[PDB]
Amino acid sequence: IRTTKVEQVKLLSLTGTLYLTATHLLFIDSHQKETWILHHHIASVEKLALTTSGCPLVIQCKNFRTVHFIVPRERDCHDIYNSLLQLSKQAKYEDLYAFSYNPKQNDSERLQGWQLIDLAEEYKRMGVPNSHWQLSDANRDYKICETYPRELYVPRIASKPIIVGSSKFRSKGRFPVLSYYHQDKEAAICRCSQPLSGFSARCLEDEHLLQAISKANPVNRYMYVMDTRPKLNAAAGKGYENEDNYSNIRFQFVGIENIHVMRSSLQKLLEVNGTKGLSVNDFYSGLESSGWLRHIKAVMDAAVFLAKAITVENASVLVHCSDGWDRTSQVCSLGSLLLDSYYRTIKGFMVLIEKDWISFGHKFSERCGQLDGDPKEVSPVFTQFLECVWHLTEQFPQAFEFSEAFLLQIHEHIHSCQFGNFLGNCQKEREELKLKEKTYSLWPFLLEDQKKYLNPLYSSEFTVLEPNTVSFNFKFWRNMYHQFDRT
Amino acid sequence: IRTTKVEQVKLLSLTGTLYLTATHLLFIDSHQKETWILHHHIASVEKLALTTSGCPLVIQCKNFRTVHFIVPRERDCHDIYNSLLQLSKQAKYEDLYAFSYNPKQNDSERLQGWQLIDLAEEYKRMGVPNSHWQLSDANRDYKICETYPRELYVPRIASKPIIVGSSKFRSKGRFPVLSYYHQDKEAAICRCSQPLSGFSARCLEDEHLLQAISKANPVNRYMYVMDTRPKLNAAAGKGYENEDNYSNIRFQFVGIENIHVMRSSLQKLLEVNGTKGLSVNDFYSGLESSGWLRHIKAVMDAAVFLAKAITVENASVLVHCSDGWDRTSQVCSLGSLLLDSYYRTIKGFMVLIEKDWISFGHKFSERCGQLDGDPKEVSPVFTQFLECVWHLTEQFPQAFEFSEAFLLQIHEHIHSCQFGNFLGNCQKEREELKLKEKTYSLWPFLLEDQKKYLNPLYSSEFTVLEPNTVSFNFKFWRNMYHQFDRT
Repeated sequence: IRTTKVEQVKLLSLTGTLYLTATHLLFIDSHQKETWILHHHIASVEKLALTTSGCPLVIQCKNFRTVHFIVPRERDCHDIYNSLLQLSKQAKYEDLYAFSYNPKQNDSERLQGWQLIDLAEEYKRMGVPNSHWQLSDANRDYKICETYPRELYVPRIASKPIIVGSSKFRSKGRFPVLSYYHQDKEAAICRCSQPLSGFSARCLEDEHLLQAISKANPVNRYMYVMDTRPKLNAAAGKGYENEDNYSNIRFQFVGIENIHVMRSSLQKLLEVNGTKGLSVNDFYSGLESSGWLRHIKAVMDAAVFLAKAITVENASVLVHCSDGWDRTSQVCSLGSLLLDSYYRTIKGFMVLIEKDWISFGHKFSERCGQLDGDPKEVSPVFTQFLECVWHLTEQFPQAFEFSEAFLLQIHEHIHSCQFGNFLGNCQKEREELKLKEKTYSLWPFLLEDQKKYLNPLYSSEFTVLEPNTVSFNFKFWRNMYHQFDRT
Repeated sequence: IRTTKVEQVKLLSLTGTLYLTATHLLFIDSHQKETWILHHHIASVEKLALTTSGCPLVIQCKNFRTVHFIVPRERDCHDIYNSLLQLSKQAKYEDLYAFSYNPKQNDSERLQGWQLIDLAEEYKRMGVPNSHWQLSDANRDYKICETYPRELYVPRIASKPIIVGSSKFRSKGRFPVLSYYHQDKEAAICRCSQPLSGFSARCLEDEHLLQAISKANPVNRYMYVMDTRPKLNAAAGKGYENEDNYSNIRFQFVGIENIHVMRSSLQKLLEVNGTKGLSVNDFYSGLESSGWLRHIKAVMDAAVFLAKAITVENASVLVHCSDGWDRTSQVCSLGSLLLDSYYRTIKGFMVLIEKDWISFGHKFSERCGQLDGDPKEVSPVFTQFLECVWHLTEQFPQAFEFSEAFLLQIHEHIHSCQFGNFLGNCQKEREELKLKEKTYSLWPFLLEDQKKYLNPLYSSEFTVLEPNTVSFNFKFWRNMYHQFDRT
């Protein structure tokens, strides 16, 4: 579309033609002076009442430049206005399914859907708080950490100033906090981010906090720390606690590559799976050339280690790696699933995700692409977790209440955004987006169709699962790969 | 637009209606199952040849999910394909004016336009390298720093391993480097980013590098460091060199607020300027309530300080603040302009911007909004600089070769992207975007219309300018504010 005799108003206002494409709105002056306005630069666009000299169209740009045009005919202006609105629309959460999806729930039924999972009852299920552990108001208003829940559990020995200090020495402020307590063995699973152990940076409160966790364990005074090496493969620190300054720690390599290597691996997987005109030999060659199986295999190994450190040689473990939200979330969860029967329940698996990913800020919006954020901040970290829980159902066909159907359906709604549960990257924004009042919860939806997901071969009711890994047993999940491309 | 009897292909493929809006492409199943595809989620969209059973339309999403549709009529499919292409277009540099603008230059004339400004001749103009300073291949392949030029100048005393170490202790790797040398006084202006002085983190190579700069000064062994306080107003460090570990340093507060306070200030300025139906009293009340004048006043003060430390008490200065690209760029430039006559030349002012902002990675694409990046990463930091150079022309109407016209025209093409000079955030991407082969240079364009920009009241040819500041002398730039809104 093209409009002639248009005026770009200026009190210091020449006439020209105004062109409109899908890329930009271009104004060519009577002389030749071209003014370009890329649609993705428009902040706002108004259209004031028609005057004796034309229809005014004001455009506000993202660099604070306001442009004023006079389009001769209202008809022409009206088409430019309506198409500038369509072409200047930016990525929003309110555009997602969850905000429009309404299954005739008279609001009261919706509020009860969010109150279904109460983590204050999950921690109380594990006997927390007790004399060893307590709750801290440290995040009551998201003060100490942003990507952490409002309610946090720390040792009853460790006090308020110890917490404030540690958070300042840990990446993103994700300080050592209780991820799971074992009532019977009195051992703990703690989660955090890497410490900023730059050159010879020392933080007393952090040293004292790790000391508090070991001292909270009345059976083993030796603690474990899970991370990546050689030379850390995940600026102000090599992210390792200095063993000379933390004289009560043991280190173990997880060997699990970063989110960029995960996304890359999956590309070659879906690139092999998605393609046809292949051979059985060539398909699996390319399938293993992706090293995707090697990735999930090394994920499980970290869970197998963490469970063995709690079960065999009773000792509290600290999982952090780097940012403590991707691989730390994977291990903390998979580990806790191997040692607790309740998390193998349908409702127990919902409370597990709700705690370890939803409340403890997993970046779903960033890793799953809920908006138009960074392509590099996108990886299948919760897909890898579910594939690990699948291998466990294939390993132990009686230990889990649910089957392959429950996992695939959880994997469906994360990629569908029908429910406001995995919307955002942390619990602070989830509350800011008013999801508990604007959307609907997935968990009570699956708590209706239980029958289909239910494993009939399941043993009604308390031991620790021992999954094996020898490269051979680990094999491809065809029903997973099918969800990305249905061919 | 709405298409009936559409098939969403699945080998595990039901029929339904396919709706298309400006926000999303929605598929409603025969049952009720809705599948949402937000246009800003589409990566690719192909349309293979028409079959006896319909026109196949494959959509690849940003979460690696591939969707396959069969639209009954090719006509209907063709309209959906063409509109999905228009609605899935993402922000690109190639969309900007500079890539399309072609003023009939037979390419040879374009290559000579980039070779116009040679910084290897600017540093050689200042007698660098000499026995005190030298060039380092440390960034020959952008190894040591990303937001820094390929060519860097460091003391001839300081060696290659000293540089590698310092870069690891400085934020973004922006280590102490020569920003300007004073041949006659033998004093230096050095630029860097804040050090990561976390808790008690010490870096020997950094301590030795600052020592090398003072030792390179044969007149004063005392050095200066310019930054922000109280408690730093700009995680792993309070960004201050520890004076007990750098026992040859003096600190001075710049008092210049961060980019968020700059952008906010300008909003209230343009909000007052842009509005009408006011009063003379109310306009300036709101104009000063923005505190924009207080901002440019405190910017100049830092330049006035830096020039006084070089001129009065001969001593090398280190400007860094935090990231050393916004306020550090402002001060390093404004300061060097006050003490050197050559930068007050029309060509000399071009080489000044080329060095201090273009080569030393100022974030033009981020602060000016060249794409659709973060709204919070947008501030008028180079606009504030030009407003300071204006107050200097108003202060000294004979000291500068150019006038108000040259500044406003430089301010025009930064917001016009007609020339590939301020495209990007650093010199590494400028080379990656192949700007020297795909676009055209601004500097030789202004080196044609010199006549209009030229100050006729200018003194043909070597002292240091003394600008005064007492709140009163500083007053509003109406011709600046007019460029944002021409009312």
